[PDB]
Amino acid sequence: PKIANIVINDGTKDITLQPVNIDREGVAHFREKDVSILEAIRLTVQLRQPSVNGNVYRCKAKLVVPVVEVVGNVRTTVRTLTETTEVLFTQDSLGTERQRVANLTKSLAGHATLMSVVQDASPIYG
Amino acid sequence: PKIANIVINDGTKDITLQPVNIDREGVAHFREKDVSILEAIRLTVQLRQPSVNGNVYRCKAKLVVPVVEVVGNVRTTVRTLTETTEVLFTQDSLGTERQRVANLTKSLAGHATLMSVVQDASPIYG
Amino acid sequence: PKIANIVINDGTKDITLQPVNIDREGVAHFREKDVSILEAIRLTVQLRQPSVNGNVYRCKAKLVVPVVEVVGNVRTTVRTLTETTEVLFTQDSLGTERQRVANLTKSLAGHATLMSVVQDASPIYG
Amino acid sequence: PKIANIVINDGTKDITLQPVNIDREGVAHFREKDVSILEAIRLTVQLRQPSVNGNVYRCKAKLVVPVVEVVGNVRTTVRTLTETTEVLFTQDSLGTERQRVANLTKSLAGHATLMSVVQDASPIYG
Amino acid sequence: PKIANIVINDGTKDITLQPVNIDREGVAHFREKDVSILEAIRLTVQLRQPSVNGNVYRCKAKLVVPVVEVVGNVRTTVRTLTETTEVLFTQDSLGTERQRVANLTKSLAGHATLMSVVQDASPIYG
Amino acid sequence: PKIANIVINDGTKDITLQPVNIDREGVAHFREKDVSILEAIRLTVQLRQPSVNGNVYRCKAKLVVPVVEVVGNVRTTVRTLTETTEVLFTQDSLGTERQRVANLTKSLAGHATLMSVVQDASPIYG
Repeated sequence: PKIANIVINDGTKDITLQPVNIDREGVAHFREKDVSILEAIRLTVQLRQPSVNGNVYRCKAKLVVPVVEVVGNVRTTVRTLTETTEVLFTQDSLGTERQRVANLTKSLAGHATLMSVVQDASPIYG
Repeated sequence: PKIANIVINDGTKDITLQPVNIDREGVAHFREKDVSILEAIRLTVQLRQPSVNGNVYRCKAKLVVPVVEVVGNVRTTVRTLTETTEVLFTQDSLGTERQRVANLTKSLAGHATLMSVVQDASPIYG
Repeated sequence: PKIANIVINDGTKDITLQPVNIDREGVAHFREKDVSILEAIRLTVQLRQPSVNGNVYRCKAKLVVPVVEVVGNVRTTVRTLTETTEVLFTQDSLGTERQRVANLTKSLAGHATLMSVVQDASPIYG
Repeated sequence: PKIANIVINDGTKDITLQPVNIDREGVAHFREKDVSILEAIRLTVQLRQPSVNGNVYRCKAKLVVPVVEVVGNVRTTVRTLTETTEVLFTQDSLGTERQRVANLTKSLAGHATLMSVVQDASPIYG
Repeated sequence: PKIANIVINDGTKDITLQPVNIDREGVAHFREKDVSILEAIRLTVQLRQPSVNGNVYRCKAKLVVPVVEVVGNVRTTVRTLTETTEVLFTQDSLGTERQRVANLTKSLAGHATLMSVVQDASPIYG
Repeated sequence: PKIANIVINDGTKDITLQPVNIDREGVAHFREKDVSILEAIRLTVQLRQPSVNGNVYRCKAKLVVPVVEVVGNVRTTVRTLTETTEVLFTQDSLGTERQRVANLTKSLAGHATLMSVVQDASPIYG
């Protein structure tokens, strides 16, 4: 779609990601609004078209959340938390099919057990 | 959490994923209920604990949606659509921090522009 | 002009081409709405601006119509028809001149004898 | 018994250990609630059933208490204290016998002189 | 920010620069309203992100004012006057800092002696 | 114009740049008044006259703002922000044309959207 602001919620507030750059490879880069450059969340979104000898589409979205702290009166990033979503579908795929995959991805990432896997750092077990 | 059914929505109906298997590596496998084995959606969820010489946690969730069609009176899978979510955080991370990441992942995967990137097979552009 | 749906007509039905990509070369890719990616009619429109040394604009528009028929159980494109319009004008050109040329292009592509050349596949002779 | 929060007391405050993992070896890992992963008290509880040749059950429970103090701006575990209970019983053992042993273990761990051995770090002599 | 008309004054009148597009590199192009292509004032604005290696932002803004001679139907660019402004700031810079820089740039560009350098085509001396 | 103090404003306070050097290349170096040499804002302004073969004047003005913070007991420049204006005009250019360009440069550097590009560090998109 037309590149624009992306407003996502972090559980407590709404965060606005402003368009920043577009690669030669087609990756759309974003960055958090009203926040220091070093500590701003950033998001990259690309979609590899299939090869001439391939038929596979790759939609990759990487989100990065830094944590900056003041070390020796110098703001530095102690740790970053990353999340990568790759959706992959074939050139002969039907619109209904990839719409199903989109909605499954949504429900999956919103499902309480999956969220708890990351919140509590506990694999699923038995 | 305790392994259980995972109920996710595909935009039109609710789909129930029943527990199936648990690897030696700790991966929880699931499969769609009331549907043929070959055409059933399946979901794997694991959380790599950090190494003894590392401090990095990897929570990986792969969802697979097959499309089966009858080819020569033999049901075969023409194409599969895949989605992989990897959340990655450090051993010294705070609970509030990884909760923020969980909710950001949710809002991201529900955001209309991101969903449209896959529904319409159109990168973000400018 | 702004990027939006291009609705054209094939003499019987109106085909809606949705904006799908903006190339790194500046090419606006459109794809037929409500049709599988393989069998959709696609349209590319770019305006190559002149070099630092030159003063020549090239406006290129390629329409591609595929013919998809089912081979066994596999939908396959048997053949394709292609149309390419290319308009060249200089930087010292007047708007009124460019407009005159655009109208001539329209009148030409609507003219009975040229349409007959393509329909009947017989050139102008005798 | 069912897997659930284990609430124990340190003489002053009740620490709630939440169920976090069930190992591939059968180990139930618990982690202290509302505390950073690094500084949380953790408890592991497993019941190793006997081999095909043998008839000996081992019930192992390891409690680990870390001591985390801030070094500069970095929270670090200075030292740890560990407690390991291991109960062995045979397959021909009676429930009443096993229960007698469990009660003896409780009475023993509550006994003033053993608690004094660990608190005062002085063994039994003279 | 959001692409829109840019109105700037030339000391005698207000000149409206309408947006044209934004190319693959990220440069936003503007063209003077209601004037021929050949003789229209042009403005380009980009904010080049730092590489993965570097941490340097480059904000580039180029203004181009042509002087055209028209004799009959012969239209030729006799000369051009151009001005290009580059602002460089680091990834860890403060919004306060680059706001001071923006205001200093505005003050310099308005300063009587800096303007006299260009108006009178003489350097600073005496 | 004559060489003298250049007084510019940073939106809050007026910084006085005193004439400090005239380069062998013709560059007028200015330095911030009442500030240590290391932490002073400095400004260079030169008018490169055309070659014997050419007819192109270059007017270059570089402002450098350092950010000095105390590291231990040693004052050190953490980072710097730089702005470079470069105006090009030909020898056949009219004074009125050069003046028009200077005023456009002023209006441009004062314009809200460009100031916002540098302040908010977000380019023009959508």
